Amino acid sequence: ADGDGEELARLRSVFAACDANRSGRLEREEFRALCTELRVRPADAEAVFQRLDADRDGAITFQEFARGFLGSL
Amino acid sequence: DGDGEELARLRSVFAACDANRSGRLEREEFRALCTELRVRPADAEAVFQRLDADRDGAITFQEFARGFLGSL
Ligand SMILES: [Ca+2]
Ligand SMILES: [Ca+2]
Ligand SMILES: [Ca+2]
Ligand SMILES: [Ca+2]
Repeated sequence: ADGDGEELARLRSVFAACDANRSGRLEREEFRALCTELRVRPADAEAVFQRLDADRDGAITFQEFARGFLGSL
Repeated sequence: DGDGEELARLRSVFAACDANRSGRLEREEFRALCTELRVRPADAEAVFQRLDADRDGAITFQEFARGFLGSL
């Protein structure tokens, strides 16, 4: 219980820190921009983004982000 | 403040990824987070190798943020 609770808190913390524009989603441009700051190349950034953006609308919701963890409960 | 706020963001991302509170992103905990996010293991390992510049199996904050820190 507490372990899963902590992991959800952890995922939200990562998501929120990534979400520089405070939209509640990870838009493509801000995701790319962070990857670039971390020196990850655009093809890798896009590979990871296209994967997370399940519905291909150009922004990763927290549902999409934590799909794997939430589906595992 | 713009830069200071970016540093805080990078520090927050890093802290959240360091689940075992080692001060570093060990390959194991890094990969496990990527597995959790449903990221393909080859994409995960590529991003880990990119960050782990000295190739010791753990990402320091100096390594993680070297692009930001060195552009200051
Ligand atoms: Ca956003
Ligand atoms: Ca989406
Ligand atoms: Ca660690
Ligand atoms: Ca290292």
